[PDB]
Amino acid sequence: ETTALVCDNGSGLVKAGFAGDDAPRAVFPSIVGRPRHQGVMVGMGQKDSYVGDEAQSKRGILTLKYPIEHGIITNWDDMEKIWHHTFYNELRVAPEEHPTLLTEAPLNPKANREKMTQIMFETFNVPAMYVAIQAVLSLYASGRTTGIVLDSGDGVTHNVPIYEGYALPHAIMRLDLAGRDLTDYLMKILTERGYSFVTTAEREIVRDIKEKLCYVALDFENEMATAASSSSLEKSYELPDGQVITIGNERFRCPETLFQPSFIGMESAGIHETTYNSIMKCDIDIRKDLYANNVMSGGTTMYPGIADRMQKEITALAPSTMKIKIIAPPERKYSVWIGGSILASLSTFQQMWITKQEYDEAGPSIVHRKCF
Amino acid sequence: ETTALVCDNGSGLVKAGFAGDDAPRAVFPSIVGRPRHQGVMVGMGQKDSYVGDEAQSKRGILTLKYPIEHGIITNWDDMEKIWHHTFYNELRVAPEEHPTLLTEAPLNPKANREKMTQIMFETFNVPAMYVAIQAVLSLYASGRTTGIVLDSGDGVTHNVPIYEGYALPHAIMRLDLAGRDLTDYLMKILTERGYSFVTTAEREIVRDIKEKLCYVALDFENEMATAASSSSLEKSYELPDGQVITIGNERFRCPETLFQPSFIGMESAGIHETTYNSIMKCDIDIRKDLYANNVMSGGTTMYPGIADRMQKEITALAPSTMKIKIIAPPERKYSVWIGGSILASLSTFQQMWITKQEYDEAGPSIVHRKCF
Amino acid sequence: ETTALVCDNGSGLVKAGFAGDDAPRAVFPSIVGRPRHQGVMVGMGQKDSYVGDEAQSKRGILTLKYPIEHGIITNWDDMEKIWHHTFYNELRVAPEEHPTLLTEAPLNPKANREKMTQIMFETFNVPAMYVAIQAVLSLYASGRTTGIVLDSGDGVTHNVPIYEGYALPHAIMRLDLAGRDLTDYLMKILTERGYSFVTTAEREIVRDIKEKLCYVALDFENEMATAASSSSLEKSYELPDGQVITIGNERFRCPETLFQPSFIGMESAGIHETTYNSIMKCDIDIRKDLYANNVMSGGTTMYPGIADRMQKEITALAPSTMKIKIIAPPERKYSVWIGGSILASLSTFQQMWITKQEYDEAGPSIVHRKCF
Ligand SMILES: Nc1ncnc2c1ncn2[C@@H]1O[C@H](COP(=O)(O)OP(=O)(O)O)[C@@H](O)[C@H]1O
Ligand SMILES: Nc1ncnc2c1ncn2[C@@H]1O[C@H](COP(=O)(O)OP(=O)(O)O)[C@@H](O)[C@H]1O
Ligand SMILES: Nc1ncnc2c1ncn2[C@@H]1O[C@H](COP(=O)(O)OP(=O)(O)O)[C@@H](O)[C@H]1O
Ligand SMILES: [Mg+2]
Ligand SMILES: [Mg+2]
Ligand SMILES: [Mg+2]
Repeated sequence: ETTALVCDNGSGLVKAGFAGDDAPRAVFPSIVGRPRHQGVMVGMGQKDSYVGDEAQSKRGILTLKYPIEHGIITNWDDMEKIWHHTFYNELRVAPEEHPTLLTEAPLNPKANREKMTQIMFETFNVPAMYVAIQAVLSLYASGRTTGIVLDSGDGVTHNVPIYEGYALPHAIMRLDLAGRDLTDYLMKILTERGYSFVTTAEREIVRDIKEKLCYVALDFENEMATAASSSSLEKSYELPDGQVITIGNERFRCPETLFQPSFIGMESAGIHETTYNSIMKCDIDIRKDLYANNVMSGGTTMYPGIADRMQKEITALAPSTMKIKIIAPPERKYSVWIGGSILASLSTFQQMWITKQEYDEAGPSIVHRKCF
Repeated sequence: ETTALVCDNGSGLVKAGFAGDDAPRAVFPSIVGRPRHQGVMVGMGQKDSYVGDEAQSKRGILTLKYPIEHGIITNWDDMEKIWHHTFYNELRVAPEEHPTLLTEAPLNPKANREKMTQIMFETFNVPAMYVAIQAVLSLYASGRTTGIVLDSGDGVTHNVPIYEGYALPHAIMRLDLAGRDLTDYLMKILTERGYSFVTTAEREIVRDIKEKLCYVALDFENEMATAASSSSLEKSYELPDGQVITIGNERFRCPETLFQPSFIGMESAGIHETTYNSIMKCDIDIRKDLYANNVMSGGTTMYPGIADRMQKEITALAPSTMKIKIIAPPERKYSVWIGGSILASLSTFQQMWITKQEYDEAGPSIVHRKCF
Repeated sequence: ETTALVCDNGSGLVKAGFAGDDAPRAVFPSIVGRPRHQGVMVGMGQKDSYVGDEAQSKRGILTLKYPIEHGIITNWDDMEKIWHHTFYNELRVAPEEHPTLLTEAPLNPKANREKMTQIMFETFNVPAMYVAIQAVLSLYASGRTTGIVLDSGDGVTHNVPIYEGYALPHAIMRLDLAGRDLTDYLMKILTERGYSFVTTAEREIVRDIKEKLCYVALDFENEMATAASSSSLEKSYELPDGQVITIGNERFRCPETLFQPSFIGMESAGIHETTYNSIMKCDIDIRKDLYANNVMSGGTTMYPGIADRMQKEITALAPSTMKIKIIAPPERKYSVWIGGSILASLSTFQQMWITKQEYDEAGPSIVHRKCF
């Protein structure tokens, strides 16, 4: 009778909802905003901190901080604030009568999940909770069993291969290059056209510009030549103070960092080579099914050229006798939450919860014994 | 009214069917596979063991083990699993109403036969059972009564001479050099070209390469010279992951171990010398008939150069006035099963079964006093 | 009158010197570094590539590549750079008047040895060159004739048994698991404590951490329990930028892959099982002498728990009436070079060189008819 709660706490967004639903009920940015100026009007119910959409609406007088950086919770008081807001203000629910399912990026510090379990059991004390890997939930949402999931969000980009329900943990690859780094690089290269964005609110503006006008090119050199030749790739964006900026090759130079990380001085390979190397680390007999089941999840995969570019690159890397399919569902921005709702509604999962009694007996160390 | 069952349990393959048929109904690999990677998805009916074609089709996440090694059952739980699979899932029969005929290589340990009888009477209890030697079944299938049978399979290569229905057990020669050793030698010599196959799953790939591309050279030195001079003996093979590997002299070096065991460090003589030595241990009055009635059986005799090579070698060893003939029927891979089905259907064999009453009276030791 | 050169090119280090000596003259890492950032100061003697110690010293602005992977030369221009550095800059010698001895792991591709011969005779033209197996040299340096050598370096781990100077190639075992794999595994498992090492410059830092702080436990479960109980096994390491990290069970979990390869997803057996399997594949009359003469060589055998652990494991596997003795000399990091210098100084070896006239007459294939 007691329904469960699925809460995906990503680096940039929080997606919370109820188990068994098709879409998350609450989606809001994971920011805590604090006033930086002097208050002069007495009364009027001024608060010392702001969370979520309230921080975004008043961001012109606030400094915004992200409690999660690269999938790791850096500030715990702010994260506790975010959880309090998502339980009592958005979902409008009492945490002490609902089991909770949370998510974790692969190859993360163990202290992160230990303190997550401790806060959930000692501050928002729940009957049960479960910490799950995001790529497995994305595969649950896709409805299939074999596939290699590339999950790219705001802090982390990771590839995880799964075959017939079994993971190959030695082939999991993690890259700390995601949407926030793309926002930073776009911010840096906008200074070539005279536009100066420095503050935290201007970072939100640049992120909005990236979400609106950026795309992944099929061929980088040809698009550069086209942008140099004619003014056909230039788009105009209107700022909140009515100013209009015009961007050209920066529309496709920003997500190209996903394929050329050396644009921001990193030594790693692109996401295509990382995926290919993750497939080559697996057994030979499962590579054929891995090539045809590339599943893309997360908001950083929403650029409207990324599937074709990925297919072209992996086809250039893979043998010519192989069929390569890139799976990009239209609702892949919410794939982790949809998979968590699918998993938490299964009758075969109800014995895999971490109960309050087990936590009391074992302490904040059972999260490694019961969760993979 | 009760139909008899014929099950040939070799080192590599299980050939099971009903007596009176022309071909075995169920031929499947004799392996048990178990998961080695980490299962991350719940439900979906995951099993803790896979047997037969289900293990081979899913081998990329499994470790594969052969219960039978060199014709001796090493693991008995897995052997019971194989027998259960071949009685229920493949043959779709209830063993409580069908006598069973089984096969055993010459010069085997007694305990193997004893435990086979005990399992067949106490786990899959049968009205009666029998254990037969493979070479007499091969000579039954060949249709003749006199001849020398060279049976080479996956674990054992044995020569048995028979004259007018009487065997000479002192001339029986057993050699533990068969198909698995050839697969291992091919795996070793494929590293000369940079190809690495290490795991148990890749052993099956190398086995397929051996079954498809290898052959026996009529003269080994001239074949080596031909391979060194021109690239006319090279063949390409496409791997499961789409890689293409080219092999040259390894096509005829791998089965050359049958004629030169010293390639794998074995001091024994070749198969031709073993056949000649078995013939020369017999009486002088039967060697003329044994020379002209050489019968081959098993899957190791399926290389497309072995009959001519054996004829040439034995003609080199034998007197020039004798006629040497090699009998290589196209169905010789299934010769043991065909001979068993012919034998189990005879009206004079129904008195030679080991019934349940006699097993209760004598225990698992009547298999020596009733089976030769 | 011409002094012979002894050069050992492993996967990680180059040990070069003159025959007849006791220690190699030049021991330097086998890496080539190339700049990855933008040069802004004109002139100043900037080079396009760096080799050896100079590449390691300037690694903060360089990308470092290993020309040899798993004992196989993957890049040949970098290999020519390494050999030019070790001939003209380190040894300070002219190659045209010194014969050269090179080493190679067992079960390598033939093309590697052929191209080594071709490069040594056509680019660094030597009067003579000879390629030898590393384990035979280790037995030469050990002073004895009978023994089984376990040589583990940076790319390969191979077992070679020798009895009275005769080798048994069918019992030679090779495992592609060595120091670099342990470095990668340590990089993976240091992420549990929040440390992120990604770039190739940080791989050397992790290698230094492994060389200074890692060790092999005598009992794995007991040491895991001890680490879980108290913080007595924890050690601190200072990073190049002054940061201090602390590691606990990661000290002994990293080399345990040599005994449990499944930690990195490999299906193979541990080094103790591989040594026991190599002993069991030999003749029965030499196993007693192989048991008492386990010879350890290579830098991966330098952990301060590995001899006792190997003795315990082999004594567990071997019959109780056998004397198992592990021979781990203090200078076993340079056993290959010492054996090569011993062999190249023998008067009975001077007729086994491959002169330039023989190479001209036969081509780059006499290295198979002359070298074992
Ligand atoms: N349509 C889009 N095009 C490009 N980038 C997008 C788009 N939508 C979202 N993003 C990026 O995705 C990131 C967040 O995606 P998501 O995975 O849903 O959140 P989280 O990373 O917190 O899980 C943001 O940094 C944003 O810049
Ligand atoms: N066409 C072929 N060429 C060469 N070898 C073959 C061929 N077909 C099967 N084999 C080998 O025969 C062996 C098994 O043959 P068979 O005697 O029928 O089974 P078992 O040895 O279990 O009795 C396998 O090891 C396989 O490698
Ligand atoms: N004290 C040590 N303890 C453990 N490992 C070591 C130690 N010193 C060196 N190594 C390892 O030995 C490897 C190379 O050893 P060596 O065999 O001398 O070189 P190569 O493998 O190139 O022949 C390196 O990868 C290094 O990690
Ligand atoms: Mg996410
Ligand atoms: Mg057989
Ligand atoms: Mg070495």
